[PDB]
Amino acid sequence: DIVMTQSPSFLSASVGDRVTITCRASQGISSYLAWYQQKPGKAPKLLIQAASTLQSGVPSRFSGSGSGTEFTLTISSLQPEDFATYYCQQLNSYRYTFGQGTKVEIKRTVAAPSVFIFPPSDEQLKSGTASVVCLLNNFYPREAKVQWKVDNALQSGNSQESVTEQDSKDSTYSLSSTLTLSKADYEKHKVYACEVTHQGLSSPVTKSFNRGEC
Amino acid sequence: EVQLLESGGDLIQPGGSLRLSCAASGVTVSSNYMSWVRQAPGKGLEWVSIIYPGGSTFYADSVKGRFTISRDNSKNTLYLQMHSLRAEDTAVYYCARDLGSGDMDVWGKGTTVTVSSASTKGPSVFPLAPSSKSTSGGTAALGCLVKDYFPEPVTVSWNSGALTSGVHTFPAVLQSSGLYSLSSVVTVPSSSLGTQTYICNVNHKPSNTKVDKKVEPKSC
Amino acid sequence: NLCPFGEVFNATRFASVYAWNRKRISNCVADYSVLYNSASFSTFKCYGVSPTKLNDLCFTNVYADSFVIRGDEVRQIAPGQTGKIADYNYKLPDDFTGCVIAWNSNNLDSKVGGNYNYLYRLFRKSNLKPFERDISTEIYQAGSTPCNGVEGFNCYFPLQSYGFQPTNGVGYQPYRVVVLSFELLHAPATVCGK
Ligand SMILES: *[C@@H]1O[C@H](CO[C@@H]2O[C@@H](C)[C@@H](O)[C@@H](O)[C@@H]2O)[C@@H](O[C@@H]2O[C@H](CO)[C@@H](O)[C@H](O)[C@H]2NC(C)=O)[C@H](O)[C@H]1NC(C)=O
Ligand SMILES: [Cl-]
Ligand SMILES: [Cl-]
Ligand SMILES: [Cl-]
Ligand SMILES: [Cl-]
Ligand SMILES: [Cl-]
Ligand SMILES: [Cl-]
Repeated sequence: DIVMTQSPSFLSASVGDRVTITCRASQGISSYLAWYQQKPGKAPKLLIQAASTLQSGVPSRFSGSGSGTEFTLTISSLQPEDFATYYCQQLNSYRYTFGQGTKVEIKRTVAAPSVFIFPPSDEQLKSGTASVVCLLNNFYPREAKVQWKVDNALQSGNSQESVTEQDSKDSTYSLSSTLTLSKADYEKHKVYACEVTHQGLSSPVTKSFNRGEC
Repeated sequence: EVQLLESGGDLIQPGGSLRLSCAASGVTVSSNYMSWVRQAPGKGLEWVSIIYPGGSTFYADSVKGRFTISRDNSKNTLYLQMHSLRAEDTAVYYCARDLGSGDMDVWGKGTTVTVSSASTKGPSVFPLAPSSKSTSGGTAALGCLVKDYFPEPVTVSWNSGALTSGVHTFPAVLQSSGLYSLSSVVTVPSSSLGTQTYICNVNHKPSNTKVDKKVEPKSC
Repeated sequence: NLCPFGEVFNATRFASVYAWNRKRISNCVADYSVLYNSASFSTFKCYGVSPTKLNDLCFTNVYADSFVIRGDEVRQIAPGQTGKIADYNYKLPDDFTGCVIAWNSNNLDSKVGGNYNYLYRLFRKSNLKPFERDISTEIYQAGSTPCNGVEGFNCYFPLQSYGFQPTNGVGYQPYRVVVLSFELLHAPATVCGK
């Protein structure tokens, strides 16, 4: 079948910029493409149908074009209300296939994260589980990598993370990463560390603690 | 004016059944291509089902044999009957009018369906204690870990609302246990650690749970 | 005389599916060996009759219906199908007795900038009956207010254009279709084989 690849996943732009979102179909779909705009908590809004027909009422900024296998949505002059997620959709198909979506976010300067690591509390350890939390505070851009290490062994598969939306004041993100172990596993190792790599850091920053030592 | 008003979303166990309704105004349901589209938490759009003006119906492969779309002309209302529900059916469900080719211009506000085996449970609140090696004359981080609750949502405040600057309450993550967990953090001046009390206030209405957790520096 | 199947299959111009063309075939000898011995058809499905055993049968009338649709939609030209083409453009009965023949025509029916001369009906209040042909262009009333023949919101032109470009995937390329219907009434049989 026809696979819709939408790029990029995240796009940073400034108010008044010219924005280009790309939707690539795995084979020719003529002009059978639609574009949607969706803001957090709201229903999607139809912008353009048939690849180059701006829906009535949508401001002249939004421009759709492209034919065959490569399609583009163009916002000629981005306004404050245009920071949102955008979706392409294959038209006239049995599958009604959607693209993965492009999130257009507020551009700002680079900011390194402040990194903090938190051991599991004694109260949680009594319950048999140990949650170790790594915090990355007020950074930009959103791309950041958190590597958990336990006695210098790189951990994968036992952590989950969550990112806030862009702060309304300074447009930064914050990230929280939680490493979950059983109390038994937690007590078999000494050094717990999270290593953070980010554009604002000249080298990866590591915060760590030793189990049992204040 | 033109609006689609859907209802019927609820929390239900796997294998359960649920009917969603979509009352229309400004559009005649029986004369239109009408669709249901859903959006799982934090994911993209997924088309679910469509009913043609002439009555033909079609379904996505993920719901075939389990969901049924129908309509009532006298009530100008679209329906989605769901059977044998699964955890992956959890989503906001929208009804939409399809202009013909799949381009949907009229959307409802959506109704939320949650399918889970998890029991309703109030969270444990554990402290994220400020590090002992806090920067001399700088900023320190502390917070609260709100673990193992169901369903969403919880609310978190600090010092009963008196502390708002520097607070970050993160989106909850769904653990493999089926229970949610989140953290709320705040950055404060390191100098205030010995004199200012910091308490996170956690509210989980579904379990009638209210918890205040004092977050203090840890002593050796 | 021989039946004019060449006029139908090898016609220079084919019809839009909503206004499908019908050729009534009578009083002639039909050589079906020309059809089932051809390696140029991608679809050749017969219902209630065997293709090779067709030269031994007499019928009262034979009908040859022809039009252009997408490759995605050839599957709808069959008994018991639903979809935009089966519901609103060309509908075969459940007890259909005949053959559905199709082939790719992307070399003929697609233009560089996009061929739009081929249309299909998109809006219709109810499904077509078998062998019903609707050529109405009335503005379709999708809402409460009457349209009075003016387009606009909730008031749509009922036909839609195919976008036949050579760069389309196979399912979106044009296909020419010929539907042969075999009719046996209580009248003299005028169409036979060898
Ligand atoms: C539809 O036409 C084809 C092709 O017709 C022949 O080739 C054309 C280029 C043109 O020169 C025509 O005048 C020719 O007659 C028919 O297939 C041919 O049939 C003849 C006789 O049966 C045979 O000798 C050829 O080999 C066939 N060509 C191929 C490629 O197989 C076809 O029969 C016509 N359809 C009908 C229903 O009559
Ligand atoms: Cl980024
Ligand atoms: Cl410790
Ligand atoms: Cl009805
Ligand atoms: Cl009804
Ligand atoms: Cl909150
Ligand atoms: Cl049918």
